[PDB]
Amino acid sequence: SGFRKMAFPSGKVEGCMVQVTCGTTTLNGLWLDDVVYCPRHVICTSEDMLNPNYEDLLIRKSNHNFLVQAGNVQLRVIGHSMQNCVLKLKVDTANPKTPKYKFVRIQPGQTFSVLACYNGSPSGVYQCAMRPNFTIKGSFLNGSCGSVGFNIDYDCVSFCYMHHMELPTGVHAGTDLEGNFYGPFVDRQTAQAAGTDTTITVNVLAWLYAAVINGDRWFLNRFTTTLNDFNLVAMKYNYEPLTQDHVDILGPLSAQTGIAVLDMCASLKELLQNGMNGRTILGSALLEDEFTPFDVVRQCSGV
Amino acid sequence: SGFRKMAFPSGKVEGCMVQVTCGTTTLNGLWLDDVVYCPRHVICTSEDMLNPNYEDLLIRKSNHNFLVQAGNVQLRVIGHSMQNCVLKLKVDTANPKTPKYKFVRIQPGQTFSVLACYNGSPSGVYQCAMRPNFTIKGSFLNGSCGSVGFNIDYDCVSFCYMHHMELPTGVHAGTDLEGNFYGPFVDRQTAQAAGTDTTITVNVLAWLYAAVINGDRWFLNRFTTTLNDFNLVAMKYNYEPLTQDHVDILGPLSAQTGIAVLDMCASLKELLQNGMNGRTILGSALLEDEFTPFDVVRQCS
Ligand SMILES: O=C(NCc1cccnc1)N1CCc2c(F)cccc21
Ligand SMILES: O=C(NCc1cccnc1)N1CCc2c(F)cccc21
Ligand code: NA
Repeated sequence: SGFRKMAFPSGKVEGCMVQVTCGTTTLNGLWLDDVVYCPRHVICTSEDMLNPNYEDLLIRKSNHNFLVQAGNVQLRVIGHSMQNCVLKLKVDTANPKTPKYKFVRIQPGQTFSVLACYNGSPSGVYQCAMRPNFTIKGSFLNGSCGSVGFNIDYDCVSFCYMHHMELPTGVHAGTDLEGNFYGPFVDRQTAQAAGTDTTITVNVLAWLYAAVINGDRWFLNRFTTTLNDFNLVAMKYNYEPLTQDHVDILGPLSAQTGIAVLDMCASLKELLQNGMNGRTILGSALLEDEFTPFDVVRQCSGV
Repeated sequence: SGFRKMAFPSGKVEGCMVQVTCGTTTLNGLWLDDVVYCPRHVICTSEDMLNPNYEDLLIRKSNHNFLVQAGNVQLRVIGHSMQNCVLKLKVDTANPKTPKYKFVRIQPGQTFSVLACYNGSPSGVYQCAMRPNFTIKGSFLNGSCGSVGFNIDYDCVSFCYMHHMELPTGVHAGTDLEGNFYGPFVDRQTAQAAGTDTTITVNVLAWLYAAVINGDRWFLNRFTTTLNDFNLVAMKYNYEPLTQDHVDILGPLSAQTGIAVLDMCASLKELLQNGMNGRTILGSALLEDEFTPFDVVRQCS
C-alpha cells in the first residue's frame, strides 16, 4: 500500500554526469560513449547571451577551451560540434559506465525523473511532468544547467530532457537530447514567459484510479457521463480535453477497479463543480496531475 | 527556484541490493563488504508469524539454506548470525561497489530517501519522514521487505531504515540497521496499531521559511507569540510540541529571512485558524511537514 511521487533509480545516469567549463561558465554535461552533451550556452558570456550568434562564437574556440571533469579526472576534448541547442564534445575516452540508452522526445502530460546536478555532481532526484505549456515545475538553482530527465523502460535509459533555463515565474525550460526545445523558448536573454497552463485530465483520472486502489472511495457516485459532456466541463475548468485514446489508455485501471472511465469522469465532474468538501484524496487537497496511467500501474502492481 | 520533495541519488545504494531466499520466502538484502543484512522474518513460514521463536527457527538452519543473489551471480553464505530483528549473512565475496557508509538511528521528524526494491532489483526512489508515531507513509507492496532508507551527506551513505512490515492502516514499520524497531512494533503478526499521528511542527515552520525564501509572504502577520501559547494552540490541532531545541534549529532560516521563529509561529497559528482561503504555499493546499530545516537549507537559495 501507499502512493508516492516516485522517481526511477538514478544510478545508471549518475555515472554519466560530468562538469563542463568554458571560460568562466561551469555547468553539467552528459557523457555517453565518447561524447559529452551539454547546453550550447556554455560558450556564452553575459553580453553574448543578449544576442548570441552560436556559430560565430563556436568557431572561435579550440578543443582545449573546453575543460571536462569526470569526478577527479580531466577528459581531453578532441572534437566539438553543435546540434540545435546542444553542444557535442568528442572526448578521447569512452564512458565505461555508459548504460544502454536512447534519446526520446516526450509529449506534454508524460512524466520523467530529473537528476539535479551542480559541478557535474548529482545532488537530488525528483519526478516531473512535461506541462501542456511545455514547461516543467522543477527545483533548480544556478549551476543546474545540463541536468537531465529520463525514464527507464527496461534496462534501457530513455533520455528525454536537458535543463537550459529558468523562466521569470520560477518554472523551467529545456530541450530533448537532440537539442530541440520543448515549448516556444530560445537560449538567449530576451523576455520570455510561460504560457497559461492547463491540467492534465488523463493523469488526474489515473490518480483517482490510484486512490481507489488504495481504499479512498468517497468521491465515487452512481453517475456516468459521455465524452462530450465531460469535455464541455473540462474546458470550463482549464482541463485538457479527454480523447478516446485517453479512454483506451485507462482501460486496465477501469477493468481492475470496476469503474468505467466515464463513471470516473462523472466523479471528476463533481469534484470540479463542488470541490472536495473538506476531504482529501491520497493525502492531497488538490487533484494531482503528475502521475500517468503507466505510473499508476507500475507503482500499484510490480517492480 | 521551485521546491520539490527531492530524494538523494540512489546509485550508491542500488549497487548494494541483493535478493535473499529462505524456503519459499524471497525478500531484499543489503550487501555491504562481506555481510548481507535482511529482516529476520525471512526464516518464518505461514504458521510461524503469530508467535515466532526466532532463536529456535534459526538454530535449525545451515548457511546453505540461505540463497543470496546479486544480479546474475549467487553468493556463498559462509556464516550467519542474528542481531535484534535483522539477520546478518556472512558471504564469501565483499561487495566491490560498497560505498563509504555508516548506520544511524534517526529521531521522529527526520527525513530520508527510500529505495523500494523487489527481488533484489530497485523499482523507485522517494522521500519519507519518520512520523511522530514511528511509522513511515511509504509505498510498498509484497516483496519490498528489506528495502532501505538512507541519507547521503557528503559521499557517505547513512543507512537509517530497513522495511519489515505494513500496518492495518496501510503505513509502514521497520528497523535501524542494527535491527532495532522504530516505535513499539514487533515482527509478529499480532494486533498492533499505529499510535495517533501528529504533524511535525518544526518541519512545517521550516517549509514556511522555504516559501518566504522563494518569494512568498502572504501568510505572515504582525503578531508574535510566546513558545508556550503557541504550543497550547498547536496541540489542539494535533501538532507536535515545539521545543527550544526546535527554536534553536530554526535560527539560520530566521537569520536568512529576517523573521523571528516566534513570529513565524504566530503565522502558523493564524494559518491553522483560517486555513488558506483558496491560496497555496509552494504549490500545496495543505501544510507540508516532511521537509526538515536541514532539507530546506540544502534545497533553497
Ligand atoms: O536561468 C538561467 N540559468 C540559471 C538557472 C537558475 C535556476 C534554474 N535554472 C537555471 N539561464 C541561463 C541561460 C538562460 C537563457 F538563455 C534565458 C533565460 C534564463 C537562462
Ligand atoms: O506486511 C508484511 N509484509 C508484506 C508487505 C506488504 C506491503 C508492504 N510491506 C510489506 N509483513 C511481513 C512481516 C510482518 C509482521 F511481522 C507484522 C505485520 C506484517 C508483516
Ligand atoms: Na460515477
